[PDB]
Amino acid sequence: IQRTPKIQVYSRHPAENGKSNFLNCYVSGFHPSDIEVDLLKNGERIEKVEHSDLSFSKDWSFYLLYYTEFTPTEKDEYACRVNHVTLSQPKIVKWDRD
Amino acid sequence: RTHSLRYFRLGVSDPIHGVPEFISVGYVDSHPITTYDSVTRQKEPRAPWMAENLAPDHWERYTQLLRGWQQMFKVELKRLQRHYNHSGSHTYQRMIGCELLEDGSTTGFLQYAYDGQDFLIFNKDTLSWLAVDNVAHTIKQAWEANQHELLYQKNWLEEECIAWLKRFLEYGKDTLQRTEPPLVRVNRKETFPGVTALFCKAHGFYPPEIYMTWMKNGEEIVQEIDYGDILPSGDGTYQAWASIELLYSCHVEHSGVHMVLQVP
Ligand SMILES: *[C@@H](C)/C=N/c1c(NC[C@H](O)[C@H](O)[C@H](O)CO)[nH]c(=O)[nH]c1=O
Repeated sequence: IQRTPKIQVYSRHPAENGKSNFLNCYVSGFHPSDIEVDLLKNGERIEKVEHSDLSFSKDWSFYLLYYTEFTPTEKDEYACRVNHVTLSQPKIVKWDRD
Repeated sequence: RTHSLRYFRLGVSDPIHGVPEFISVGYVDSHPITTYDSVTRQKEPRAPWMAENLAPDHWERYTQLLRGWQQMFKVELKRLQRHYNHSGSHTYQRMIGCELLEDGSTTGFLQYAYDGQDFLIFNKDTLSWLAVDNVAHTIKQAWEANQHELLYQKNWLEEECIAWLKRFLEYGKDTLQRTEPPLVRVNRKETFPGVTALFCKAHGFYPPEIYMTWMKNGEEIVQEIDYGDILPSGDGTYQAWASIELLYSCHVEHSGVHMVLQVP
């Protein structure tokens, strides 16, 4: 039995257009461990992205945190793109901007 | 405050490239402390207060142990796959650890999983292994025949593990034992016509353990409360929320402090 990743996209602080913030993509509850994650700004991969090492949960699934520094604008759209064996093609999850 | 020490092992057969055959990492509470894998073949710190407090001799000695544990894990996965007549890539996992509770009592656990599911569970109080199926029962019989190993693992869980944890807690005390209180607000909004949603949102808190609930007229709710996961904000602190529909009040407890936000 395989478990597809839960994907949650949110800002570090309550978002406000114009003020420096951080964008998080928390990817969790998946199994097996192999996984691919990118942050996207207007459909294109962001390159200066931090991430934690693969992490282990008590229920044997895994989790990861990807983040990047950003300044939210009304115009720009951010997302988190994820691939995993349970997925036919990469899943793109839009940030809902609070 | 309650704390815990645990180590995981992860074994993958026939892995894709980029995926190590074997990984082992340690945690104190939610914080990574150690890591080893079949590519580095080295045990390394994952917290600065581990690196500063354990001499090179520690990393050397446990690197050798891990290299040994890596090979055992490979063989055990192969034997399991054979038992299940499985081919292709499968996973094998171990978790061992202990908790030092607030009241001072303790907890210990040791479990194995196959393809991400419970396989064998150790009971240190009976010195027995609980098996989920006939394959695990086969493995159990072998392990339960070795009385000394069972005694040894009971001792490690109850004495050694707890001693390691206390040791690590002191090393990382500036981190592990700090308190950062939640910033909490209630948000109100009409969504669907007629409906009013009430979100109680907390962020900026450490440790991640937080209690949030909604109440009406000073007593327990009965309607459906929705809970946000407790999520890492990336700076060492966490965030979370709870919502209901619609005098209401949000109640938050964190590290010995209770907070009430009355919805006017
Ligand atoms: C550095 C101390 C890494 N330790 C480590 C351990 N350590 C706990 C324990 O000695 C070990 O699990 C024995 O097998 C218990 O009988 N365990 C682990 O799985 N990974 C580690 O990196």
